[PDB]
Amino acid sequence: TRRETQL
Amino acid sequence: DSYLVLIRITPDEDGKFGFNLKGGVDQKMPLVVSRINPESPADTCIPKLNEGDQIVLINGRDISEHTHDQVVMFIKASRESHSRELALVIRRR
Repeated sequence: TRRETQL
Repeated sequence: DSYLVLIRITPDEDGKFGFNLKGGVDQKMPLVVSRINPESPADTCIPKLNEGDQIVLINGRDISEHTHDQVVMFIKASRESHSRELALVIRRR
């Protein structure tokens, strides 16, 4: 669903 | 109330900065740091990045109308750039 992105 | 901080981060050996992003125009939420990875470049520079920081500018680019994936590509591109450095302007409560 809702986005969480590691960078 | 709130204030602006300019955080300069250079990436580590894996090309990572050490934070997590949520938000974007395609999500119905502002662009905010949802995690600081401890001891990472984001955590150790001075000033440093905090969880809950609202991203305002990325290398001077206004991002309030970009998608999550666009903001991610902008951050990844600062790596192989002029100074290898990522400049973030964030709003902090």
